[PDB]
Order: sequence, then C-alpha cells, then structure tokens
Amino acid sequence: SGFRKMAFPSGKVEGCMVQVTCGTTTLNGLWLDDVVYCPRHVICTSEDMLNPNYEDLLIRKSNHNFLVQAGNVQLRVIGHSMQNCVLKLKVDTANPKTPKYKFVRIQPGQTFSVLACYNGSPSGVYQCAMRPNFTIKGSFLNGSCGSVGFNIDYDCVSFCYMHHMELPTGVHAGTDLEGNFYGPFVDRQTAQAAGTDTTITVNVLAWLYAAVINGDRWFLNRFTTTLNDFNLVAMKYNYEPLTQDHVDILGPLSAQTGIAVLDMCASLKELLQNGMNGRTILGSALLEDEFTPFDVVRQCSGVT
Amino acid sequence: SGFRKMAFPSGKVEGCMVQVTCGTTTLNGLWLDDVVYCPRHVICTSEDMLNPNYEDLLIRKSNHNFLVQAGNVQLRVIGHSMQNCVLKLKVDTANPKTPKYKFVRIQPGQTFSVLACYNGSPSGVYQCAMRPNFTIKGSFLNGSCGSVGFNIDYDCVSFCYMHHMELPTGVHAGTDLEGNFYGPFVDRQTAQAAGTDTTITVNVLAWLYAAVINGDRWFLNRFTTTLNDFNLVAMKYNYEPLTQDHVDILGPLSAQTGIAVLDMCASLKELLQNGMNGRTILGSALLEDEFTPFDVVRQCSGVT
Ligand SMILES: CN(C)c1ccc(N(Cc2ccsc2)C(=O)Cc2cncc3ccccc23)cc1
Ligand SMILES: CN(C)c1ccc(N(Cc2ccsc2)C(=O)Cc2cncc3ccccc23)cc1
Repeated sequence: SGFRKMAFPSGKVEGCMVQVTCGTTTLNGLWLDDVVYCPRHVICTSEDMLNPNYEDLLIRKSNHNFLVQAGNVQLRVIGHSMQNCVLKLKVDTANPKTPKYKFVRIQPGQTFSVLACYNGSPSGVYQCAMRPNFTIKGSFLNGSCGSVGFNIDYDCVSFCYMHHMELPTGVHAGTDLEGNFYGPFVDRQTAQAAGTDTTITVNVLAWLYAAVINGDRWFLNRFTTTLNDFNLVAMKYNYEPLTQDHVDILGPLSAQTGIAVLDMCASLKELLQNGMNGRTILGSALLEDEFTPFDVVRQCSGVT
Repeated sequence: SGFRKMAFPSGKVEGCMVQVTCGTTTLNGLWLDDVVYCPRHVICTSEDMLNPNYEDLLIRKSNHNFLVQAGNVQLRVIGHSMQNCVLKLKVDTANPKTPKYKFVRIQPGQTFSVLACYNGSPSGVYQCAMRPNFTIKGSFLNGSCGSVGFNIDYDCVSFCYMHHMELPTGVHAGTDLEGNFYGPFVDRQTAQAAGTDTTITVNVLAWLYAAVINGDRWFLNRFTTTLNDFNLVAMKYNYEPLTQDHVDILGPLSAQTGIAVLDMCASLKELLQNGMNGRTILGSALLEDEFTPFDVVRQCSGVT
C-alpha cells in the first residue's frame, strides 16, 4: 500500500546523456546509437534568441563546431542535420549504453518521467503529465535544455519529450524526438499564449480509484450520475469532458474496487461541488490529475 | 523555475539490485563489492513471521540455500552472516557496477530517494522523508523488501534505508544498511505503535522559500514573530519546535530571497492559523514538509 508520484528508474536514460557545446552555448544531448539529438537552439547566442534564423545560423556551423562530451570522453562528429527544432549530430561511435528504444508522440493527459540534466549530467528525476494545453509544469533551470521525458515498458525506453523552453508564465515547452513542438510553441524568446488548460478528468478518477485501493474511502457516496450530468459539472469546473473511451480505460480499476465508473463520477461531482472540507486524499488537499489509469494499476500491481 | 518532488537519478543504485531467494521467499538485495545485503526475513515463511527465531531459522540455512540472481546470472554465495536485521551474503564476484558508496544513518526530517524493486528489478523511484516518528510514507507492495533509500552527492551514493515492513497502518518501516531499525519497530508481524508524528517545520519553511523563489508570494505578510511565539503556534498545530540550528540551516534561503527567517515564520504562523483559504502554493493545497533546505537550494541551483 501507499501511493506516490513515482517516476521510472532513470538508469537507461542516464547512459544516453551527453553535453553538447556549440560556440558559447552548452546544453544536453541524447546519444542513441551513433546519433546525438539536441535542441537546435544550441547554435544560438543570447543575441539570436529573439527571432533566430536557424537555417542561417546552422550554415555558419560545421561538424567540428559541435563539441560532444560523454562523461570525460569526446565524441567525433561526422555529420549534422536539422529536423524540425532538433539537431541530429551523427557521431563515429555508437553509444554502448544504448537501450532498446522508441520515439513516441504522447497524447495530452498522458504522463512520463523527466530526467533533468545540466552539462550532460543528471541532477534528478520527476514524474509529470503533458497538460491538455501541451505544456509541462516541470522543474527546469537554464542549461536544462536537451533533458528528455520518457516511459519504460520492460527494457524499452519510449522517448516522448525533449526540453527546449520555459515560457514567461513559468511553464515548460518542448518537442517530440523528431523536433516537433508539443502545442503551438516556437523556439523564439517571445510571449506565447499557452492556451486554456483543463484538469485531466480520467486521471483524477483513476487517482480516486488508487485512493480506495490504498485505504482512503471517505469521499465515496450513495449517489450515481450519468456521463451527461457529470459532463455538465466537468464543464463548470474546467474538467475535460468524460467519454465512453475514458470509462473503458477505467474498466480495470472499476473491476478491482467494485465501484462502477459512474458511481466514482458521482463522488468526483460531490468533491467538485463541495471541495475537500479540510480533508485529504492520498496526502493531497486537491484533486490530483498526474496519474493515468495505467500508472495506477502499474503502481498498485508492481510491474518492473 | 518550477518546483517538483524530485528524486535522485536511480542509475547507480539500479546496477546494485539483485534478487535473493531463500526457500520459498524472494525479495531484493543490494550487491556492493562482493557482498549482497538483504532483509533477514528472507529466511522466513508465512508461518514464521508472527514471532520468528531468526538465529534458529538461519542455522537451518547454508550458503547454497541463498539463491542470488543479478539479472540472468547467478552469484556464488561463499559466506553468510546476520548483522542486526540484515543478512550479508558474501559472493565470489565483486559487482562491476559498484558505485562509490557510503552507509549512513539519516536523521528524522531528512529526505532520500527510494528505488522500489520487485524480483531484483527496479519498478520506480520516488522522493520521501523519514518522518519524525521514523516511519516512511512510501509506496511498497509484497516483495518490495530489500528496496533501498539513498542520497547521491556527485558520484557517491549514501545508502540510508532498506525496506523491511509495512505496518497495519499502511506506513513503512525499515533499517539502516547495518540492519538497525529506524524507530521502535521489530521485524515481526505484530501490532506496533509508530508513535506520535509531527510536521517537519524546517522543511515547511524551506518549501515556503522555494515558493517565493518560484513565483508564489501571496502568503507573505507584513508581520514578524519570535522563535518563542512561533513555537507556541507550532505546539498547537503539531509542528516540530523550531530551534536556532533550524534558523541557521535556513540562512542561505533567507539570503537569496531577502526574507528574514522569523518573517517567513510569521507567514507560516498565519497559514497555520487561517489555512490556505482555497489557494495553492507550488501546486499543493497543504503545507509540504518533504523538502529540506538543502533539497530546495539543490533544485533551485541545479547541482548534478
Ligand atoms: C543562450 N541560449 C542559446 C539560450 C538562452 C535561453 C533559452 N531559452 C529561451 C528560448 C526561446 C526560444 S527556445 C528557448 C529558454 O527558455 C531556456 C530555458 C529552459 N528551461 C528553463 C529555463 C530557466 C531559465 C532560463 C532559461 C530556461 C534557450 C537558449
Ligand atoms: C513470507 N515472507 C517471508 C514475508 C511476508 C510478509 C512480510 N511483511 C511482514 C513483516 C513482519 C515483520 S518484518 C515484515 C511485510 O511487511 C512485507 C511488506 C513490505 N512492504 C509492503 C507490503 C505490502 C503487503 C504485504 C507485505 C508487505 C515479510 C516477509
């Protein structure tokens, strides 16, 4: 028992982290096979970041200008190319620590672990969710660019995120591993509207099932609701509309606890309408949405 | 910016995790040099756990009865000994992945990362605090025994905890790496009083400094207090008494924000007396105490 914001063990990703220096800019890179992936803004200086002409800046750079350090040893850059907002530096040595990996584009509402790095060295690991507005409320300082988000299924690491930028609002933005930004963001130091965010209803409900599994049952009530009545409450409280697919993904948690999904919905409805009343659920005084139904079953079953 | 419950990157600890099977019991072990450390209850069966005679149970066991698997390869056990509540299985092969390490006894209120493992395989990593009553509110299922808690200073891993038991209350108990239980607990399946817990005042104050650093300032007020007046409030709200040493450990955060420690104390006093009023601080609707002053400066500076 016990329920925590658990991240995947970062070991397989730590072995892929390198330092990438171009000119006076240093950030992190992801060494997989004979390719180091890093944010393309490594080629910029502070003067460039207002509106960088990346194609032009990259043309002034050659293979020898990209310094790649993997711990204390230097990697030999034999090629370079830009793909969307990432640079792919081809190196003459495949990473011996390359795990089985995949490049995935995650959906908003899904979670992943972040391995925050500085100068190609890992500082820490935390679990977070891709917000419905495609931002991440991470913990990132200057030089954290190039840190990646991932999920691990057995021995296969699915890289989903690469860190590029902190918006003036303090929230974070980045790309998939093909360099495509999540959300409407661009890699320019400019005011960028993040868009209206919502709470991930399915994840809150999944977390409500984890609370019942782990002992917390005070919020359970004698009521039920319909998807329609629930969605009217979800609308008023800026919660994502709940669909039959969300009810289906909650099937296992519903079967384990014997609490019908619409019965759990009615409990969430009462919590939205009345608050916690000074009470807690799994050590939180607010409704948590950073745990997916899969994360709950994984943590409550013990998959390694 | 951004503030998260960040755990240390678990890589160096993952490389030390092995599976230890004795009879019909399987749990995790920590392979450092030519020694595998595991909870001594590996020698028990369900029938034994009510009141095990560990000296007697161990006498029926020989080196060949302790099966130690490091991934897919078997380790050869050449010696065995009990030290407090841990078994030390001497093996004929030093772990090639042994990092620079230390065995430390942590103080209550300090934090550490936990690498939850099952069958010698890591499932996840989370950050937690040693409660003032020496329990840990972890996330542990059956077979998680042998999972360790640690801190990492550069390349040196300081092992502080080993998991042994979940109390009937759902909280966790374990030992230092010399097998000494933290708190009054014994490795017997019996009702065990955990003792009165308190909130880690210094850590709450440290977290209040992290909130100001990361943008959250609504709780700052026009008041100040004394250690005496604050301690009267801390008493009423089951908070640890604040001492001059705690004020001294908060010196750096006070210097960075320019907010005097007693001024921050007066803000915490108002939050204790009036609650959050439906507001949040760093994404939490309650007062967080799982971040030490050192954790705050580390996360807000970027140490790797
Ligand atoms: C000097 N240098 C080239 C540089 C300089 C700044 C950045 N930018 C701006 C920007 C614009 C468009 S794309 C990035 C970042 O946003 C980098 C960054 C990320 N995360 C957390 C941060 C906290 C504090 C400062 C910077 C942070 C990238 C690069
Ligand atoms: C069968 N076997 C030998 C066994 C069987 C049970 C345990 N115990 C009891 C106990 C008594 C004294 S020392 C341990 C544990 O407490 C083990 C444990 C730990 N963490 C989370 C758990 C969740 C569910 C079930 C067990 C959990 C240890 C060993």
